[PDB]
Amino acid sequence: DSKTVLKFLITARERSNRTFTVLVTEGFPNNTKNAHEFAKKLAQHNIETLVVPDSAVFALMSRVGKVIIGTKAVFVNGGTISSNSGVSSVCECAREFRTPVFAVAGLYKLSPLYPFDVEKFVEFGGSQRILPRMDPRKRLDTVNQITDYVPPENIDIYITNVGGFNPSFIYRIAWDNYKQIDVHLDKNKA
Amino acid sequence: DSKTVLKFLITARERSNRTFTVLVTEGFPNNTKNAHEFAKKLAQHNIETLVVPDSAVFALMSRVGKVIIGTKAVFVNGGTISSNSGVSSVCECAREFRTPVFAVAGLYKLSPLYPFDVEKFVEFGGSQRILPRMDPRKRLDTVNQITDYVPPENIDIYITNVGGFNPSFIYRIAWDNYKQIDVHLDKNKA
Amino acid sequence: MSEFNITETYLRFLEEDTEMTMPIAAIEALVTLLRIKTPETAAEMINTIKSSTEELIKSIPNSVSLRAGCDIFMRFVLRNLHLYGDWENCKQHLIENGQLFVSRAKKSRNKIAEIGVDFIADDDIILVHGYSRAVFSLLNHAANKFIRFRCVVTESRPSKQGNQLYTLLEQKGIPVTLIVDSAVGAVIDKVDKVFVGAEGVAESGGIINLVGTYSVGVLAHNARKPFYVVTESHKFVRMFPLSSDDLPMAGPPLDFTRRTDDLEDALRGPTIDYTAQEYITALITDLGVLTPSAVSEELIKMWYD
Amino acid sequence: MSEFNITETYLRFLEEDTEMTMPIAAIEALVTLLRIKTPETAAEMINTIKSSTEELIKSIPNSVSLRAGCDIFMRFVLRNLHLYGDWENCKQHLIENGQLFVSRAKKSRNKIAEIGVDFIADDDIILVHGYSRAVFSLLNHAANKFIRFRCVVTESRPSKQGNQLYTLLEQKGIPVTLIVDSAVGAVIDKVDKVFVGAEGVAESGGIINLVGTYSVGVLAHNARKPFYVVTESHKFVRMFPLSSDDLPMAGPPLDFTRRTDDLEDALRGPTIDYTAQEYITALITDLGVLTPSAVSEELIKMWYD
Repeated sequence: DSKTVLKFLITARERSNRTFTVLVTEGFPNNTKNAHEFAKKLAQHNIETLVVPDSAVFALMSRVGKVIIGTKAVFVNGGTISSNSGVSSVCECAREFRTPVFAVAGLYKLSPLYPFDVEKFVEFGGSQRILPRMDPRKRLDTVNQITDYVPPENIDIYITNVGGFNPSFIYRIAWDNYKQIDVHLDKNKA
Repeated sequence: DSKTVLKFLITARERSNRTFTVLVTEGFPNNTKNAHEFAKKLAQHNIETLVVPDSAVFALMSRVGKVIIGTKAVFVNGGTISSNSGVSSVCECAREFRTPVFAVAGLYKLSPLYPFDVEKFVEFGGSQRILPRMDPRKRLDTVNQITDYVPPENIDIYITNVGGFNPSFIYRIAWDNYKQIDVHLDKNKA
Repeated sequence: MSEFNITETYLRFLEEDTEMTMPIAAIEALVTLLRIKTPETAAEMINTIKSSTEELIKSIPNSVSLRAGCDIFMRFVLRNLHLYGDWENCKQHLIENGQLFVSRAKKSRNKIAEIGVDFIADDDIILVHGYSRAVFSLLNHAANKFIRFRCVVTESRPSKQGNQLYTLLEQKGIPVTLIVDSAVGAVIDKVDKVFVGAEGVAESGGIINLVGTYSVGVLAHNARKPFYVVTESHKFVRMFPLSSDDLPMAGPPLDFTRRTDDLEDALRGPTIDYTAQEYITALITDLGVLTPSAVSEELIKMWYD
Repeated sequence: MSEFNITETYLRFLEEDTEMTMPIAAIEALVTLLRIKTPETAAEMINTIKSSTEELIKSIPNSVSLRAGCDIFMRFVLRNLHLYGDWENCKQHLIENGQLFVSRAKKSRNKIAEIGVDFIADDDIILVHGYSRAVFSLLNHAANKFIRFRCVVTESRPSKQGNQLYTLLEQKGIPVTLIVDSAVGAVIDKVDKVFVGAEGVAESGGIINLVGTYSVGVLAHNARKPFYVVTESHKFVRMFPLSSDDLPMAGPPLDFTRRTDDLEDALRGPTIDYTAQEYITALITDLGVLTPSAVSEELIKMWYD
């Protein structure tokens, strides 16, 4: 669910003629209305694609040479905040197999903040669409997650519109586009 | 320079029809009269082969999915003693990229000894064929090596004629074919 | 008329307060040097302060915080020597800048807490190492914030500093234990976050404080617990080692001599280790939260020419 | 007529020699139990020795070497109960086997050295941890072999054992220093080989001895220096933990209580850690050099049924 990776993976076949294939997992139950649309849009421009589910990505992790992340926001660590789900663990399986991890990102997606407490920057969603029983009285509690954080250690490079950058060189782009003053953007200076 | 890997990599194409290719490095200046013969014997049965040199194996280590070792002798650790050279470092680059490492070995190649001091079980050769200048009076000293040890940590599985075994399960095959008495095989019991 | 060298000015006010530390004491002594000894010429002023910094390093060499203070003083007199006031105002302009450190660096330690309280979240068991008083300046405001946490304090063999924290924040009212320094690996599987405090920052981000912060750092990496370090902005130093071995204490870290009759045998290995930039993950200064490549740039820009 | 329980037989001969250790003292006490108290019936013999092993564990629980000795004694009386002598000879046959441990396990420690001298090669700086006397039984024959090496001895906080080695092999004439236990990470880049000694071996190969052998093990792994352990064959124990936390001492390893007035604060964390099978790479027993999966098989075969 990122238009950046979609336009890039179309234009990698449209102008350049680099043929490849793209495994894609679904972030059930969020990207399962998007990953199939993603595969449809890539099969219209017919790049050899195939959909894996979430549980079957470690078996196919040894075959794949590279992952790529279309993120939502990226902090001064390079610890980004992504789309719907999946990426907190599949990027970890990428790091453990020493597989490189990309991250395309627009320059507006930056943030001069810091992940102080990481759960506060993570949007846990609703428990409706992970079990549609709606258990009345037995009522087994459950947890959903619509935001997966990655740390900068698991991630390898940042492809932005102003060049390629290390995860340990995301602070200086922020201070090239932000100041020291508006990070505690609050009139009540405590 | 192992007939085991040669017969196996011929019969993997002769009976079974699994097509692949084989990168091969030369152990200069020892396997350079053998690795080219190895490539000739594989090109006669035409399995897509290509020769890399020693220095160009880290660049091509990311592409390759697997190495294989035709060893000479293997101890009770699984720390084997190989042929001419190369394998003390390219197996390390395999371990660091989390690439699996095979080791085919006949059952007679076992040894119930232990690598007590690892240099004593390593055959350093002669300095003639690494610089043919034969420097008379300037006489820059130099070192050759005709035996590369691997530890059991860098190695992954042992393919023997009695099944596949862990590197941490090589002791029990030895005690299934040797005894406690003939490891200090010496009349002068000190 | 004092001479400002060893103890006729410097070591006197170290007995005035056991809250001021070594580098800002060095800053205070070096500014009160030329606050009085200013013989109306730009030549011998810098000779006097360079001679004073080198004899003050010559006093105690194994306390590298002193080198950090005595070299950021040189950066202060260089940038205040810049703006080019033709030395006519700078005899007054530099000295009226002057005490802005003892009005600034003295009150930096609560400015540390105002940005570092929002790290220790609810119910975080915390590991600290050594008497690093900026860590306690964070923890004091954390406990005054009424946030719920627990602390674990290591030993500081042989430098005794670990016994001070358990008699420091216990009486503040925090549930705290005192682990022994060798027991880190059996407990760091349970410790949520680990703080240390530096006695120096190298040109890449390094912890040059105590005996075993490299050991607790490499335990933090192979437990994958975040390894933060609380410091402040008078702790930058040019000294950039490459090994895990710094300048020596008096000989190598591996002695093999002979004890004569009954001399001391504990302090025979090293006492100040080094941590590479990989093991630290975020450091805290007056300049905000600061990733180690940012502290590398900040110490790479003000030290080149 | 002694009752063999606590100190009327056991703790007496611990004062006879400060060279015998705990588990073979337990073996000696348990064989001299039924060497005299043998009331001509196979029923109450085993009840007596099982009661004696459980009360002897009940005496001192936190010395798990005792559990190893008191359980290999049960393996001895089980296999000597096997071969099925109809109990008619076994009243004499078992007791004439009897003292074969105190003729066997007492002289096992030089049998350790006869196979472990060929590990410490020429000019190897050696790291040992804690007073593990089988390591010194190897090192004594190593120095008597006239081979050239150097040794480094860690602290053993809080159990004091590191001060004993520097007053043990110095007078033998070996160049040795005493590092502090927190300084491992700054020196283990230089140490060639590291030895420890176990107070127990789990069902996978584990080191259940002291405060921080897991810390020195994980330092040995991230320096990629070989981590050997010298032990002997009366140290096998059934206790197979899964965490880095064993049976407790008296409470959890993370206390958070209140010191009342001035009670002791050093021993507040754990004191016996655990090492997984990955960090050890070869262990030494009477059974030869022994990879940890081999010690797992050796402790997996004699403990099943």
